[PDB]
Amino acid sequence: RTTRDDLINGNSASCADVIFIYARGSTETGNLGTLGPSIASNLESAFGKDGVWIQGVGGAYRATLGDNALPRGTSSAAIREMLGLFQQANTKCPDATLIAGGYSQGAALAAASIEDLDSAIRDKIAGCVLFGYTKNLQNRGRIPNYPADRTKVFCNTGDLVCTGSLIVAAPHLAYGPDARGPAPEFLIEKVRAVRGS
Repeated sequence: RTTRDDLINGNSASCADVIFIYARGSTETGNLGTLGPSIASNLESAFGKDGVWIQGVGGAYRATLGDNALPRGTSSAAIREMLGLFQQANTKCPDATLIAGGYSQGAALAAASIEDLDSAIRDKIAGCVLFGYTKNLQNRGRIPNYPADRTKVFCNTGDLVCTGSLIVAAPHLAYGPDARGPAPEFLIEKVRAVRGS
């Protein structure tokens, strides 16, 4: 449901082919929040339950609303937590293809983490989806040090956080349809582009 720790719980001897790491929005529950479960169900349909590990960013990432105002759009502790998960994935399953995503503060977190990541691990992330990307204007719709072709940003018209503000308006809470269709579609396509099928 809203909590998935497939990577942490998973057996190193039976690694999934695809590992998805996702960061939730502010004040959201579990480690997947409102959008993560919809993406997860679709990835499982495409790769099979044993074919993909779903891992939310929990631990030190508290998804505190106030942290949106910090320099990177999230806390240093949260960035350290997500970096640790990518590092755990790389060590536990070196042959797995990675994919990632985040919503709101989680999108800023995914961007900051990917920016700081060792290039060798970052290069294994086949695609990343960002919803209501809080640093969209500041970063010009990109994740620093990560290719544009592997990035997909979902920013609704009227969602003030995509336009340099930190005000939460109704469009910021309307990413449900994207999480159910285009977001997983993009992730599946990017994984197949490199793994084949």
